[PDB]
Amino acid sequence: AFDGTWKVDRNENYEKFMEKMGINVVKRKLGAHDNLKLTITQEGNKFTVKESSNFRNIDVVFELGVDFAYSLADGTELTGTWTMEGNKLVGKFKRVDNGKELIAVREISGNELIQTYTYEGVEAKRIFKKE
Repeated sequence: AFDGTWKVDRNENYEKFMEKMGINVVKRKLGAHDNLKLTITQEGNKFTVKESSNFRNIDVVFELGVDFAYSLADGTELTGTWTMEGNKLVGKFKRVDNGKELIAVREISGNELIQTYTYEGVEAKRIFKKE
């Protein structure tokens, strides 16, 4: 049950991961303070994620297993899929610039939604709290 609003609580190795991605210092710095919140709606295999931050306010729509295009809030463009792996949502992306692969994972640990990002042997964790 991914359903509902998840507000960021704590971050793990996040600026290091942003540094890895080639992201600008002030943009990393503000990205560390982003006040991110996800309001997730499942409508079958069609997922809508209202993504809300200090940078932006976006509705992300995606259907499980079908490639979509996503832009980071920094403008990094990515293309890829989210599949469900039992209890997880596993995103497999690739930048449109370099074509380097980005791996995302979404788990609900009780009342925690844990988001893990992996790029170039660098892993970052962002922990959200159920509102």
